Amino acid sequence: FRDNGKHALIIYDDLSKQAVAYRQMSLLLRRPPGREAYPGDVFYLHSRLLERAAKMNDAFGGGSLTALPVIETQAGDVSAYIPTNVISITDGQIFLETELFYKGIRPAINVGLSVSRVGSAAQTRAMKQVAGTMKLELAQYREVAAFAQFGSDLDAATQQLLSRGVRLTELLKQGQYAPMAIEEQVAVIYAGVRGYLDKLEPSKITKFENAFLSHVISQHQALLGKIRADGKISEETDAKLKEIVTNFLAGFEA
Amino acid sequence: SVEQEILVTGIKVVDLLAPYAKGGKIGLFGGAGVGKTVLIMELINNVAKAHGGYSVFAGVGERTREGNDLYHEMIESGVINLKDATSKVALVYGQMNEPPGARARVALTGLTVAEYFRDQEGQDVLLFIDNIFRFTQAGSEVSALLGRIPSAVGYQPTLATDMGTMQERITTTKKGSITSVQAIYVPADDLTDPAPATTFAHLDATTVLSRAIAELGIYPAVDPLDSTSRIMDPNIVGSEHYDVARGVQKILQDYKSLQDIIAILGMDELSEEDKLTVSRARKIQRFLSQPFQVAEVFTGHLGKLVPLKETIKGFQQILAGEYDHLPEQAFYMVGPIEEAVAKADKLAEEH
Amino acid sequence: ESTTSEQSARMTAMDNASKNASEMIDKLTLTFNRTRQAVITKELIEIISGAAAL
Amino acid sequence: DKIRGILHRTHSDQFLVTFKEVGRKPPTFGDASVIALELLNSGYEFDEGSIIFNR
Amino acid sequence: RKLALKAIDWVAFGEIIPRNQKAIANSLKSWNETLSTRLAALPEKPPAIDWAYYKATVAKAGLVDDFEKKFNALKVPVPEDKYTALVDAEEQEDVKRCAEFLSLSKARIEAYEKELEKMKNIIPFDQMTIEDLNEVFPETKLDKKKY
Amino acid sequence: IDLEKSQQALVQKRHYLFDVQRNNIAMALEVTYRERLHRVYKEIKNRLDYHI
Ligand SMILES: Nc1ncnc2c1ncn2[C@@H]1O[C@H](COP(=O)(O)OP(=O)(O)O)[C@@H](O)[C@H]1O
Ligand SMILES: [Mg+2]
Repeated sequence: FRDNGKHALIIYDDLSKQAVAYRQMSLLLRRPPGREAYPGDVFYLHSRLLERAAKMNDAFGGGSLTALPVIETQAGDVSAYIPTNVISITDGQIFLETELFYKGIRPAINVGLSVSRVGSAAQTRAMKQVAGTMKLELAQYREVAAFAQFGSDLDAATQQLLSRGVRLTELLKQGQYAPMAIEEQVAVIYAGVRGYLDKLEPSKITKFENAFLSHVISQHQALLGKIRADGKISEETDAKLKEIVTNFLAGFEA
Repeated sequence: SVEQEILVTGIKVVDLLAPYAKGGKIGLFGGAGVGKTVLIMELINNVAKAHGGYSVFAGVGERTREGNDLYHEMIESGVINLKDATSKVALVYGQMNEPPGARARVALTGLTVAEYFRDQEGQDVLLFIDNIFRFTQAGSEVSALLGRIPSAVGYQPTLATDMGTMQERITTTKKGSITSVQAIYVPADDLTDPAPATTFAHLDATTVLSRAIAELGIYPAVDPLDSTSRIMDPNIVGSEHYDVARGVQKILQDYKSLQDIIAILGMDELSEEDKLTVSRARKIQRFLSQPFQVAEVFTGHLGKLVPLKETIKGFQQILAGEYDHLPEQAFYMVGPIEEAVAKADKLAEEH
Repeated sequence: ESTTSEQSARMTAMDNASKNASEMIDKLTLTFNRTRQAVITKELIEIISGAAAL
Repeated sequence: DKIRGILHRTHSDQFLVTFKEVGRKPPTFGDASVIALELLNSGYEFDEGSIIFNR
Repeated sequence: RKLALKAIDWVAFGEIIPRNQKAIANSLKSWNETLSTRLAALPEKPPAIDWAYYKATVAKAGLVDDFEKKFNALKVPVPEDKYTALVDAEEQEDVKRCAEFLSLSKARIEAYEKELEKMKNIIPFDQMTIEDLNEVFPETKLDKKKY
Repeated sequence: IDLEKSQQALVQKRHYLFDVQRNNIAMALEVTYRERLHRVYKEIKNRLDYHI
């Protein structure tokens, strides 16, 4: 599909069971072992599989291939042999913890340790504008997360930084098998990063969101066709979205 | 086969947070001396006499004494009958006095008798296996004389292939169904050892036992924040059971992060709002412990069996706050929530 | 006066309890790093000696 | 509290009253009136005294 | 099929103002959002029934085609519209009652407007009268003004 | 002034919400007729799926 101008996606589930099925073949063929009885060429096994993912240019067709490998650590130690081979080959990691899974954060993505080194050059113009401040807003919250357990004698800026960090977190939680659209995603983030939620109670942020999304699908369908097709969010759509979340927030609690 | 169900047992920790399933592979983890043989003796007590079809017990590499306390606790309960043709249990035994070439072909002999009932007949079969770590270990002893370089910490190079060659016959096909409970020894309390940490791919419901709970007196010591299931699903267990299970794990995990403050500050210097989420969590820890039936000679207490509809309704009321007027001791080793207040008054009068 | 005398000594006595807990946290980081290397070294010898005698 | 807890052994019979829940919230003038009122209407008619504190 | 439009459910239609009955008006907008998504779940036209492939793939004939002959010429009668008229009937009586403010208070507007005409007349000259100033500021019977 | 507009406020309020009650019940018959045409195809698709 990459050779013929099309696009593709591949998922290896999982690559940490290929290095084990290859170690057994080595030690039965009497090859010299190494660290944790892996052979000397387990780096050459995973490198020439992930380097086949490429973004071709227009003279060859314009195809692509995207690769998502899954790697299982043991007790959260990424400094093992195979969790350090595949980390240094690829671009960025998504680090799912087990502590956040039981504290209510589902999907339990830790955004403190997750990176991507293509950066913001793969986001659309609508998503890039709102999430650039959200990434800065959440990163200021994780500095002051250790003051939440006993904090009431702090500055009003610090009480504000805690107040936005909890409510931005509730927007990030998501049920299973419910994938959204980018035009619906940018609207929910726009409702939170502007300041339209600092008076709503932190337990109601989930109920407010499922109510607000079913509204704008049926009653504002002509605005979510001018962010899908436009790609960016203009000044005309900035005012048009502004009275929408003010109309819904006014009469909401019923 | 692809269909999923729920098989009710009667244990409060198991049915609430990690439900078992008909025709599904179940695992019992934990170290040495925490209760893997007793908890697998409990499911022959509850499940095997109310079951229609037959049952097979394969004992692989355990003490030869404990194969006699099964032959003498199954004659006096009438499951094995020595006088006619109405018995319901077969037994296959290769214990820890055998040569190590014979502790690695007994588990293949257990699931050969249990394959006859599923295939040549059509009945619903159970299968209990204890222990199954002694299938891996008994192949790591004959290995170096067969001419093989060792892998990581000392196991054979063909570790995850002959394990996966036995564990693909214990399945539910379109000709029958095999429920299977297995006890899995974890060596010196380390679930990152290569023998227990590759059985996880073959199990639907894992029940991780723990020595840090058992040394509190909470019995059965099942870790709630480490046990999973594939049917903890609000489309299968309903939306009322689902928001109760996650409501218990959220208040237990938030209780863990509060213990780091009490070590420096103290209990009394906390606020009144989180002096309540501790006291709600401590009543949830103690309410999970249930007096077993086959552990009467340890305890002297009686055997309780709480149904499924009562386990949810017991835990809604501790979370909502309908029992904030009782001390913690009123829930220790009780059955349903009705006996939690009858035990509360009987402690009061002796002041 | 007494609630100012007390609230300033809570500031100092919680400051030396984070210097002494960060002075202790570097000395256990070196011992963790000597012991992390010594286990990769030790279980590498057991594989080599197991293959050489075979 | 921590005055009474230290002196609970040697001088448990020379206490008059003890006032707890002090220092969580900031002190005010009403709490200086609650203490000084109960120092009078106790039944102990005294004639000198002294106060010790940390200036 | 058939589908008619509606008006704006923006300001008036959620502010019906009952006796503190904002909950009943909130439920009125909640039915319009639910039915519009249920109308967005299914289209106006259903799928088509291929008849020719039914004869060959289900070629055990007779029992297959007799159900396909009876279910083809069937009819689907929709539900009745008996409650559709009586709910629209009470709108005709209340709309005749809602103009009572436009009927009764219209004279109350002009009487207040005529009161602004005579109020200009009374003030007059500074030194005007001792009885024309005795309309706004009051007088009474014996022993009213205590102070 | 404030009681003149109080006349006109209730005559634009009432005619909006008395046609919302026309169209909130109008959608209730389309979605129960569209699901009547759809369901009669569903229970004849079961027989088109069974005998194969
Ligand atoms: N119902 C129970 N609850 C808690 N502990 C138990 C129970 N039954 C037995 N034990 C404890 O478990 C220990 C080991 O029992 P057993 O299950 O036979 O061994 P293992 O799990 O190591 O095979 C015993 O010392 C006993 O005190
Ligand atoms: Mg045992």
